[PDB]
Amino acid sequence: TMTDPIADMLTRVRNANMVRHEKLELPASNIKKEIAEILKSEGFIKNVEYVEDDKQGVLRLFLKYGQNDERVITGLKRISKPGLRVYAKASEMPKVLNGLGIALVSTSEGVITDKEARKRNVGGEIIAYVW
Amino acid sequence: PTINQLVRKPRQSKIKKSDSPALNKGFNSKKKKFTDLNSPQKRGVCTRVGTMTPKKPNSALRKYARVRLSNNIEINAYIPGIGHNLQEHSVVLVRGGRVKDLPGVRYHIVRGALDTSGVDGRRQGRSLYGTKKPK
RNA sequence: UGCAUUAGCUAGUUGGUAAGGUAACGGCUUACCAAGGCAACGAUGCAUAGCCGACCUGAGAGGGUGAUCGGCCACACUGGAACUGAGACACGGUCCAGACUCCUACGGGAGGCAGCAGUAGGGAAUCUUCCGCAAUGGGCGAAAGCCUGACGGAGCAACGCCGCGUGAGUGAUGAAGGUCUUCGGAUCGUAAAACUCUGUUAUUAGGGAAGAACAUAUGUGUAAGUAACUGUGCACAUCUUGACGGUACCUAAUCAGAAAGCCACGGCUAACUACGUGCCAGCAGCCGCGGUAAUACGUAGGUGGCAAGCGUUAUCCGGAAUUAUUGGGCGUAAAGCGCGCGUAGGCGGUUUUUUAAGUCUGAUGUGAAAGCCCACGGCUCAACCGUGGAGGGUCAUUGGAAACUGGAAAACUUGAGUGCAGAAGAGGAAAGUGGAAUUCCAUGUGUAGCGGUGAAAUGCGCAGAGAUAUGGAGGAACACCAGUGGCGAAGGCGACUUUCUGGUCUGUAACUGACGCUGAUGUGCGAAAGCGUGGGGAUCAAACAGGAUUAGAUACCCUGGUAGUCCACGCCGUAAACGAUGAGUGCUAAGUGUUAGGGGGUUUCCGCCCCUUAGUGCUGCAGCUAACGCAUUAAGCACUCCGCCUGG
RNA sequence: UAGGAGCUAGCCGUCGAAGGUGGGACAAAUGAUUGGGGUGAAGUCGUAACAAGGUAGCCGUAUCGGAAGGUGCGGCUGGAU
Repeated sequence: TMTDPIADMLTRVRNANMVRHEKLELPASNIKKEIAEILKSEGFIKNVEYVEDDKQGVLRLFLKYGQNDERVITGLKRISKPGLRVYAKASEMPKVLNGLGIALVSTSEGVITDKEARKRNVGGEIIAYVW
Repeated sequence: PTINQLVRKPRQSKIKKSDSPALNKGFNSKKKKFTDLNSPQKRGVCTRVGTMTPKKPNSALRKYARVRLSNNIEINAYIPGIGHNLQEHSVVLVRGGRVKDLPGVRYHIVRGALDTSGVDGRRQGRSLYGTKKPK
């Protein structure tokens, strides 16, 4: 159900930030935590705290929100399943919403990121529409 | 509806019903064929006018027309105008329209085609005809 | 090719080896190969087909677009054999069938519109049995020629327009002008006569003219020059040339000259109120009006929106994304499944890691017209034409490499699969708990209406109908356990001792590694009305009887009673089976008392307090739709599938 | 004599549009034929249902009905009393 934490856990989190619940948990991962690490570095939240267990353990979350009790989590989504993924390459990739959007990241040629490849001509990957 | 198991049928819009069988009909008389080629030139024959013993309350005293053009095929149409020579054996042409205070009737018969009368009672709507087109 | 209210398709078949023959190559036929091969990739078969651009155009997405118009196939009286031109089944080739045509003097001969016009014809539409090769064109031909019905032209045209079109306002507002009068002079009006300003288009009459040049046409002679001047190219240059032009350009000849209609005068239709107009005629678009006060029917001087102007007809779209990845939902509304149970699948949770195959190719040769950027020329503006760059910045061509993947090596675990109490079990069934009045009363009787009933008669009434019990039996048929409870695929599931306690079920869950929902498979039934045997008229029960309301039955009424009712052998695929609301991962402030199963404290005297979930209900946050109203358990929220329908 | 093999003159099997035969399929007229709806005052029936439509009852459902209507058995609220 959690291809993305924004898939099913957001059912909890979208209210949890309405009620200022600024810390939560997540399945253990390295790319999933990486993208949230990008977002917390951008300053969405405080920080991606780390895993307690090894295999699908609880990565801690620590969700800061807007000082005005605002939330710019404008939807993030994916379709991963054995049967649905990208057997397919960002040797070129464009952007949407004039660079405000920043979201999921997955490929294989040479390490940059979604927003860290906006200028490369070997781009990244964007899903969300932030503004 | 899904997308990946939607490959067996796309998620799309819908289709058309029947509309005006006479506007776009033809006829091939070679081998009892029945054709269609989308022309306003399709004909009939001048038969009838009347009604029958009511059940519903629609009040109107105006001319009915089972009345049509050269080659016979039975329809239900309208004869516009009061002065008319449409009793039997007439040929005409037809266009569309409905003037108010007329129940449900929705076509016409053009004036002065082969075998009909002309328009008399309207003198302020004067300068029509648009093609042989002076002032 | 598209299409199952077109499905099981096919048989030297499934197209190598040997013989054969295509410039090439074969089951193309033959000695061998398997019944194979083809499959709801809807093969088979039906329908259809010359194909692209073409246009219009939805916000972009990008697309439907063939008439023309361009390109690319096939056919040229149909057909069949052969010949053939290198190739032909030949737009104007033989034999022909065929078919008709004509001829016939009969003896036999053939013809032969799909070149392009018009012929009969038609139409809304195709000109005109149009011009000539003038030019250009090409096939054969030095030279030269023709075909031209190629080519270009001549007419046709709001099919659709276009510039000019309608030029001058000054002095009496009244020199003259009248929809609507209990008229005031304003008045369609310094408009108006007569023209301030004038001489374009307007017709015009010819000087006429360009265009009218291209193509050779002449040896003077050059190049090829062959042994060399030469025939052709041609420096000469003899000056041609219209399918068009004594017309254009021009004098200005010309004069305020030779050139403008719509629904209405209806709210929305802005076009004024009126009369014959009294829902009549009839104008009549959303909708009207009209009935003695029509604005409106009819009519009108103006009169309105734009002018070669006026309204429609078939197509697409604006309208209206009211047609939805982009840009629809499905309770009611356009739509959400008695149902659930199921294989492929769609999607089921992943945590690491390698490739460069795709995830705005690098940069360029690089790009279809009415259609990728600008420059253009002509267009009376236009009407419409074309031209170059940009050739793109759009394909090809070169690239290899994240934090997904296809591929490659590991494991993990929520969506999957292995203890437990077995509580309730009505899941759905397996043995017991082992039988009466109502049917006669034989013991015994005692009576007229029991009755059917609104009230009554019928049925029942004399063994004396209904009667009595030790006694004399059974015909259809075995209500505890009582709240907002437990189960099945459902219809549904009810006596209990029991069953499997299957399964729910919560406390433990002892554990390998995605092992599931919906969905090809397939799963079963679904209640009754009715449903294929004894019962069954025993009860109930239609029908009948027989009764009658108050001023009405045979009906509300029904015993006798027609079946039927009903159980020991066959079910349908229907109910308000309704959740009008399909079934997986999880929440939506949450609360709520509680069945189950647990942790328990306190143990109570089996109870008070806390955590608890499948639910149980109750409300209640968000959300929800128009509101009905739904909601921690949808009529919400983010990841699964299903089907429905976007007019009915 | 080509007589041998040969092809035309002669004999053994082939398809051919063609040609005409045959039973189905579709039609179209329609038959002194013939079923569904609508339609035009509904004269036919009460306002039958909507005010418990005059009696809340309903849904599958024997049932007859020129037409609004009715009686049988399983699930139901879509109800004033």
